[PDB]
Amino acid sequence: ARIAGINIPDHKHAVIALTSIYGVGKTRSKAILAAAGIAEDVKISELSEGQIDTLRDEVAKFVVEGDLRREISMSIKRLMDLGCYRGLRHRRGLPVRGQRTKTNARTRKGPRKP
Amino acid sequence: PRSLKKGPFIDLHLLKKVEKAVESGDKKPLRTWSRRSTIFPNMIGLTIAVHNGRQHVPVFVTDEMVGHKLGEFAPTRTYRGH
Amino acid sequence: AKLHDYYKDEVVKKLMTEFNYNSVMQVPRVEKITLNMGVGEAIADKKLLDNAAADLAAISGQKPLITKARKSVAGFKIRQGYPIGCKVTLRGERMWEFFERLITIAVPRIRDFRGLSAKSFDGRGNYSMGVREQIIFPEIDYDKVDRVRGLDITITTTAKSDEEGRALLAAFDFPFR
Amino acid sequence: AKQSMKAREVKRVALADKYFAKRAELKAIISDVNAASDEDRWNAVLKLQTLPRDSSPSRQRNRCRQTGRPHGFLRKFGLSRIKVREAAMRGEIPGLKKASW
Amino acid sequence: MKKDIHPKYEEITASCSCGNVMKIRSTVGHDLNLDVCSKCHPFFTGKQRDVATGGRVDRFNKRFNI
RNA sequence: AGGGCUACACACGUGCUACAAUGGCGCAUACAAAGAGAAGCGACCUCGCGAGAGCAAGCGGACCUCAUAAAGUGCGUCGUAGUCCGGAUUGGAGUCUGCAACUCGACUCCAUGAAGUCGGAAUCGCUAGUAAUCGUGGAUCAGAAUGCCACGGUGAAUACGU
Ligand SMILES: [Mg+2]
Ligand SMILES: [Mg+2]
Ligand SMILES: [Mg+2]
Ligand SMILES: [Mg+2]
Ligand SMILES: [Mg+2]
Ligand SMILES: [Mg+2]
Ligand SMILES: [Mg+2]
Ligand SMILES: [Mg+2]
Ligand SMILES: [Mg+2]
Ligand SMILES: [Mg+2]
Ligand SMILES: [Zn+2]
Repeated sequence: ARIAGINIPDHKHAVIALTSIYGVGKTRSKAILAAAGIAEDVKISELSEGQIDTLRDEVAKFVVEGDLRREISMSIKRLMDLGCYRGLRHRRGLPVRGQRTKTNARTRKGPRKP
Repeated sequence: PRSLKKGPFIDLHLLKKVEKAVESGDKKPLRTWSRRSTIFPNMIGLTIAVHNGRQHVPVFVTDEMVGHKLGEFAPTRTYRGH
Repeated sequence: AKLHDYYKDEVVKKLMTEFNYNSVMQVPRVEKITLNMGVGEAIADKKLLDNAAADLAAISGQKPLITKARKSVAGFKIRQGYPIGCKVTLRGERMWEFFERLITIAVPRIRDFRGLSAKSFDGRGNYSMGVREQIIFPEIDYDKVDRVRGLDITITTTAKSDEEGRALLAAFDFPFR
Repeated sequence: AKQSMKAREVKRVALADKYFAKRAELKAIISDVNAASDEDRWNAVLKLQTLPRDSSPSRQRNRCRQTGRPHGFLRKFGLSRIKVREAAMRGEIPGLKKASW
Repeated sequence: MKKDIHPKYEEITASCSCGNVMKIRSTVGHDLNLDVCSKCHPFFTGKQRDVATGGRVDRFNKRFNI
């Protein structure tokens, strides 16, 4: 339970545990476990060292937590330093893809100020 | 976005202006209205003035602005605050 | 060491020819590179000074000295002797190593890089730059950095004049827009 | 509708019909993979641009044939909602009765 | 120099996209795989005489129709 | 021609989605009604994880297509946790319509995985195939619905009384 540099949980099935990797959801998790050949309903606790090692290799073949953070943050910074419309929206902390901001922009603006 | 089978989009007048500028032009910013035209690597190093509704904002092309149309870098709604 | 040897042979001989000197030691040698970060927000975020010191340690393999306020300034709300910055001085092999690292790795990574400002001499042949983004330096992790803060660098040189300093740096293959 | 919306739509219809079967073949050229995409498709895109915009059927608003109202149109009667109701209750629309089920 | 206050300043190999590989004593913790270096930068050798392996080709040249 | 009606320190109305286990997910299996179609619906076959793409018949329609109904039933799992609840935001990669999808379309894949733990003053609908929920169709429509108008599936509780 030390895949990709995190401490993926015990007592959870393989899919649910590998969901905890920042960059692996349900689909990528099941793809990794299928490539590794293990049944999907078995806990991480009862996975042997070699099986965990091939899981680590496949996760490394995919993108990992800190790496994914690095590219997503550089893409955001790329938008900002281009100063496109999306760069302006990211800088301002307003919705970027064209939602209404007269109302319903709270998840992007934070709670109401006054 | 625009599909791959159709290729990117660019206004033909913009193509002619950019081609003329790169082959025999270092004079003046290219006054363009096509906010819908994708940026190609031909217009690198140009300083084109793109319309945003009332005036032409200058935008200087850089190595990374690739899959962006000219309107991405021209604001249309001035807003200071409240 | 590599660019040190390149200096000692090629730059020494070509500058000798360029300046028509009588002695070898008359060629501009280099004393040091001083890297400063005038943090100036430690008052708000005291831990920002620690972050900057660790950051400078990452660029150059030296624990920085905490530069303290020379005297109290009411305009900037600083007192006398308050730790308002960090510095590292590199001279010798570590100087040369940071020098190759900078010139060959960090400089081309500058965002929209159009060369360096070709007029940044004090007046007797010592050069200086200010880099806006620390991220240009490969030693940065970009994940354990709270703020994208810049720094400034000063190559202090034995050059007799601005032209001698510029010639030395050009022999060292600087951009010089 | 000012007579000018009406004239505009009339010329849009005329221009779209007079360029029809050219825009269609250009769309086919852009769509079909079997046709060369290097230069032929590119020139097709450029020509499709150089064709006047009003020739596109997408610029049809389907105004009312009588009052040129843009909103409330119905294709079956070719009339706005209110003119449909007026003509219906007068009896000029065949087979139309106030439904109730 | 002083002991047990400086960071680790081990040797690393820095390889970039153009095939330039250089050995440098630095403080990173592992080998470096960068992209742009002295030789493979436009301004260094020819402002309009360089080729890239990034945005000008990757996102575009695999998709363009010209 | 472009921009704006899509601007956002804020308030309000009307809705959709949730806060979960009467449920989330995977597999198998059932049962509708009512509509629309020719510069349109578009089988089958092949391809793509998918949006969808190529070829391509039938149909002016009790004949062909849209069109795999969904809730449900059984099988397993999840185990009361902000979780396999939530899918809001955000990056990358795309499909289609259209001259063009950046301002400013909808969907598809991956990843990101917010508030929300049943909601104060107050306040709305409904007396039965009604409320509640489940899905399907239509007009508008090149593309663009949680809206509007229709259609069926399950299917209540209560009405002492003024
Ligand atoms: Mg994950
Ligand atoms: Mg609005
Ligand atoms: Mg229309
Ligand atoms: Mg009219
Ligand atoms: Mg107009
Ligand atoms: Mg939902
Ligand atoms: Mg019929
Ligand atoms: Mg949460
Ligand atoms: Mg979560
Ligand atoms: Mg009643
Ligand atoms: Zn290189």
